[PDB]
Amino acid sequence: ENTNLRTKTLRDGTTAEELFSQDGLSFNDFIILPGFIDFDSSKVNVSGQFTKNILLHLPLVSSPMDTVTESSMARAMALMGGIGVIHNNCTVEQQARMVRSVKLYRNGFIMKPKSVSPDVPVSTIRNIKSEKGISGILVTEGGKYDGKLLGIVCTKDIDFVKDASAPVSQYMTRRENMTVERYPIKLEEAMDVLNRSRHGYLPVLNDKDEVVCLCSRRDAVRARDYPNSSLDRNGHLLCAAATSTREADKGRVAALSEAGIDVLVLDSSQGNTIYQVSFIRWVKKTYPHLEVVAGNVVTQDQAKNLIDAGADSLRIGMGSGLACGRPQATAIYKVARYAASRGVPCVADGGLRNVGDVCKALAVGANVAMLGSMIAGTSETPGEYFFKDGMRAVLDKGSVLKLLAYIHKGLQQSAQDIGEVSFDAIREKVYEGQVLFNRRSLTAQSE
Amino acid sequence: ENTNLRTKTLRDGTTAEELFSQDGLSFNDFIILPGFIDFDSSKVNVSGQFTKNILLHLPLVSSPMDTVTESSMARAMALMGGIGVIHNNCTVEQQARMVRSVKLYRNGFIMKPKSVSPDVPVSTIRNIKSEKGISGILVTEGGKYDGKLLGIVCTKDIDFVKDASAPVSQYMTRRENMTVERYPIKLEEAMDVLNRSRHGYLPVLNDKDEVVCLCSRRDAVRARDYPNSSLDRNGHLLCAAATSTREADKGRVAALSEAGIDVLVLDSSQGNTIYQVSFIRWVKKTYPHLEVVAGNVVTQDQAKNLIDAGADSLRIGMGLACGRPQATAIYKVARYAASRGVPCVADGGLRNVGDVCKALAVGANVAMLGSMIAGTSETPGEYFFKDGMRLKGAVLDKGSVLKLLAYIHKGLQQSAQDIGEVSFDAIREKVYEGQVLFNRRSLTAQS
Amino acid sequence: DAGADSLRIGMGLACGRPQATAIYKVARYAASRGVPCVADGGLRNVGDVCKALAVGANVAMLGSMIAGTSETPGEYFFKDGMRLKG
Amino acid sequence: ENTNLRTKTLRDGTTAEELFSQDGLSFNDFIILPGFIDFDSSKVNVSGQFTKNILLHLPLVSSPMDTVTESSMARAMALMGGIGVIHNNCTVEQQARMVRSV
Amino acid sequence: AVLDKGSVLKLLAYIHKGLQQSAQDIGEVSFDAIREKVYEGQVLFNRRSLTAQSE
Ligand SMILES: Nc1ncnc2c1ncn2[C@@H]1O[C@H](COP(=O)(O)OP(=O)(O)OP(=O)(O)O)[C@@H](O)[C@H]1O
Ligand SMILES: Nc1ncnc2c1ncn2[C@@H]1O[C@H](COP(=O)(O)OP(=O)(O)OP(=O)(O)O)[C@@H](O)[C@H]1O
Ligand SMILES: Nc1nc2c(ncn2[C@@H]2O[C@H](COP(=O)(O)OP(=O)(O)O)[C@@H](O)[C@H]2O)c(=O)[nH]1
Ligand SMILES: Nc1nc2c(ncn2[C@@H]2O[C@H](COP(=O)(O)OP(=O)(O)O)[C@@H](O)[C@H]2O)c(=O)[nH]1
Repeated sequence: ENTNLRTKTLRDGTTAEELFSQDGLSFNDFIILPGFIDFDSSKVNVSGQFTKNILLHLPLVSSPMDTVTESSMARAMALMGGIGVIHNNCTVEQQARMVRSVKLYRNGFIMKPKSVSPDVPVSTIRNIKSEKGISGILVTEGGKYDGKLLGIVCTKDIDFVKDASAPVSQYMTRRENMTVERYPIKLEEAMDVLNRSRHGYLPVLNDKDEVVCLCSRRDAVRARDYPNSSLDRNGHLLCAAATSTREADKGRVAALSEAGIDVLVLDSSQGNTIYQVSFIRWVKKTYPHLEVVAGNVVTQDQAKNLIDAGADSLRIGMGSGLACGRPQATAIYKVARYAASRGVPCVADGGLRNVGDVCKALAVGANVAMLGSMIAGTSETPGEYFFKDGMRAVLDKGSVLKLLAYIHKGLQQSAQDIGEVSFDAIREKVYEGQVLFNRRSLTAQSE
Repeated sequence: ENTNLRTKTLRDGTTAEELFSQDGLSFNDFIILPGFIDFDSSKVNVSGQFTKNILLHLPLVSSPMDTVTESSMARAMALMGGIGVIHNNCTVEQQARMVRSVKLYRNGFIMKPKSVSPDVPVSTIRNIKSEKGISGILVTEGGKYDGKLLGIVCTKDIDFVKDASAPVSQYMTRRENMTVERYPIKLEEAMDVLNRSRHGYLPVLNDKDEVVCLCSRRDAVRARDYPNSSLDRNGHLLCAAATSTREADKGRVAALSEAGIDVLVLDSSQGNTIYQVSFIRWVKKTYPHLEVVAGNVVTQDQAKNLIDAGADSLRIGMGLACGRPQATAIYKVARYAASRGVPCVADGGLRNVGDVCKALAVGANVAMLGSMIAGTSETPGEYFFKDGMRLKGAVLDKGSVLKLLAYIHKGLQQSAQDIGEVSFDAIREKVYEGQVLFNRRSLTAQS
Repeated sequence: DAGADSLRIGMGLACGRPQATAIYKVARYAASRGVPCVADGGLRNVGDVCKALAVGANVAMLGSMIAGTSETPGEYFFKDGMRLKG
Repeated sequence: ENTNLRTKTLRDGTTAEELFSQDGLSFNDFIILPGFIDFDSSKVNVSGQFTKNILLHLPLVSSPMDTVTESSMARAMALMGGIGVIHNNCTVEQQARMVRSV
Repeated sequence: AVLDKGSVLKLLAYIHKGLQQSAQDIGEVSFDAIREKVYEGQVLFNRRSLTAQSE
């Protein structure tokens, strides 16, 4: 099961360079020829580079459209090993709030735990639960998360109360009878003593009995259930956001960075503009820690200009999902190849209708694929559910989590047939002529 | 009181008796005319009699088909105020097991609580919660539901355990440190102490510290979340099972009675048989506490024999060269049955809300949903992605039946409001009295 | 009886009535009490309008026959070789 | 926003000469690849030469068909920056009258 | 017979804005410029397979 049985010498097939050396191709114009299998598909590494410094376990990105990606969608994507791009069809404050909802969902130490005054009614606690999905409210002097811990409120503390106008001080669990930990605590010790606690929450108090931070058992369980979540150096879910390149958007970017985005995705049908070029340089000079994915491109000429400005990644697509544009398969292969030579990953955006098209798009050179329409009916989308004849406009596809798992197994099985245990491996063998294709006549496509 | 405004003296309309005096009709042949409104649609009682002694808050019954009603579906129906009929395309024991799932899911005093011996591994508890969905396992001498109480195992006692082979006694919470109660106590007081303790479970022990029964906080919340659940005299969800009427099926009926069915439903294409007459008589003689829904009938002649044999209820519907248009059959059979104090179940042909409304209006007390429920997640089957679609097998995915049932409830109320009566019981009576009036539609008057 | 000077006839769920019958019945009753009626809905061509007036309606209400005209609210656009309002 | 950012050196694309060097093409057989933008579309000069000595602000001409171009159509076209061709499915005097009307 | 398209004036304005937006994407501020750059190889095209046209 070694190199001798895997390396093609006969090379009966067509290389990508030959395949894309003529008229522009759709994904249905070609097919990938099988290779040599010595491994179960469960072992296939599907990972791709979203940007220079960000590797995604699942090479899947949710589109920045107001019908697809908001907080809930972005959370789901990061949980499964990919990432979401919060859309920019909202006010600056609204988009920043969505980013915080994603960033602050998972964390190890909760730095600004949600706190209330002892006088607030149970109704506001229940509202916090239904809207923000946060239990374990800390009751503190003044309501400021800054300390003076008086008690905590959990679901079993309010579920039986009939007068929602009652102060939480009546029903909360009071500090006198609470298990807490003092300031110099390491996270691993803190989580261990919490699990021993058999409680959901462990406040960390300073010597004045003030709240420095909070530990949540829900975060422990989330790690166990989603071991491949896309996380940053601080244990938060990764979150991208989209903006245009106009001058007014600079304020929007600043608020987005202050809210914790890890990647900035530029919004333009064609991104090869003096405006996008300036914007990238300004983002790089002002927010170096931020990574920029540059506007939509279809030609190496466009890709050169945006890469020169400092773009950490490129979004590929035009006329894919007007006499100006380019067929997606060709556009991906050409741009992704040029960008690879400059060490820049690429995102396939548009034309990805099924699992097979996503496989081809990665094999031909895209590091990660952007899902717009494949995700349209899932329950993490911003829309609302209604019954015309069946649902709960588009069709209800269920939970995006189950769909992402289905795509993941799809990619793994396609990689197994192609004969490589890695999509990094597939992309390299495609450039080398060891992964071969076959253009299909139109008749061959009908059958 | 607005009797002058609501009672029709002009009577511009067709009475149900005139409408059904000609060729057989389906629900699209006629429309219900508007009445008089002086109430919000929220205040409409849609309840109907499933059988002589069973009133359903929601007049909906899930069909006894292997693709519709098993334990989960029957739970969902009962919780929403309807009921479900476990299908009989299974073995006796499998059907009995499903009945038990429904009956013992919601209940006040848990009588044979799932207990364990101290030597059992953490693995089995995870299995208990996974396969059966129960998280209050009691640790007892000999692992017998009636043995000395030694501890409880709940979710947070197992969150963190890496060697699942470990004994459950290592991580349980010892009886030494549990808040419990002594045998002679009342359910009202037991739930009050349970709510005050902030725990999920409260065991009731005898004077030898042997377990007598168990109180679950989940049943308390299920009561709040589903205040209209179809309950029996002991706080369990109502459940119904189907059977055939041949001699072999007497063993099945004995099994279902022991498993706790509240309604026996006879399954037949045509129920006007010597075999069903004898079966009904036998069920009523040997199992007096069982109500019976008699086989599918389409005519009063058939209804007379099954009612005369002792049926508590009738299933209306048939459709070969033998059958009858569904709207006529419901009206005729229900009208005859009503004069003898027997409710009727509209079975089949109920594709939208309007049909359900019309079926209730024309005499049916309760409607049987087969296809409207076919895609919901509480039906048996597995989900798959065929072509950009989530399907169960096939049919399209309709989401949760709970949300659908609420939709139908709101629909029934709204159409009741137009008709001008605060009750479907009123609508049935006013139809028979000629105060609710219809219009036959010409064919060209379709839309 | 409450004081209406005129009535809108038309409805159409499981509740409503065929439009031609409703206009005739309601208009005939209303006429005996000296009240005119407005045929509302289901008037797609001239013949329907004619029939509705003939059967008792004094006046017809045009919804869809007027939908595209330039005096309606909305802006014009060119979708596919067509001028549309939305 | 100068020549360095606009001139293609990589030349990733197909020239018109290559594109039309084979079987005959309809307009749907090809697509124009994008370039480099440093200006609002409001500034785009769409003008074309109708003839050697006639430059049209709008490069649009109405067909000389009896169902398309008479006086009114020809007037509208010239107003918007283009031109109309009065059709010849009429008597000489009738067509001349239409021209005078324009 | 055909459908009423309204005033040719509004249609000519729509085409005018269409051409201006297509020229912007192509990257030239003039159609005289586009035609010359096409002859020079600085405006490039891409033939589309039949499948690529269906999508
Ligand atoms: N650090 C603590 N010390 C003492 N008691 C605590 C502590 N944290 C939580 N409690 C309380 O212990 C009891 C058990 O926890 P809890 O109600 O959270 O279970 P739960 O159903 O999972 O609710 P939640 O959604 O908040 O986790 C509650 O009354 C809670 O207020
Ligand atoms: N009667 C009791 N006395 C003492 N401890 C108890 C009692 N009942 C449960 N506990 C323990 O309280 C702790 C918290 O209970 P827990 O929240 O895990 O119950 P639960 O019903 O499974 O709620 P949930 O699943 O929503 O978190 C656990 O260690 C549990 O073993
Ligand atoms: N007490 C508590 N706080 C949490 C928990 N999880 C997250 N938080 C924090 O609680 C805050 C809730 O959001 P918030 O600041 O009120 O949103 P805003 O009002 O729109 O600015 C955030 O700072 C979260 O980080 C939890 O489980 N318990
Ligand atoms: N510990 C515990 N037992 C429950 C609960 N709800 C129901 N039960 C009981 O647990 C049992 C269900 O499992 P069981 O019938 O023993 O499975 P079987 O061995 O296949 O018959 C029944 O005795 C129920 O009454 C709960 O919440 N906690």
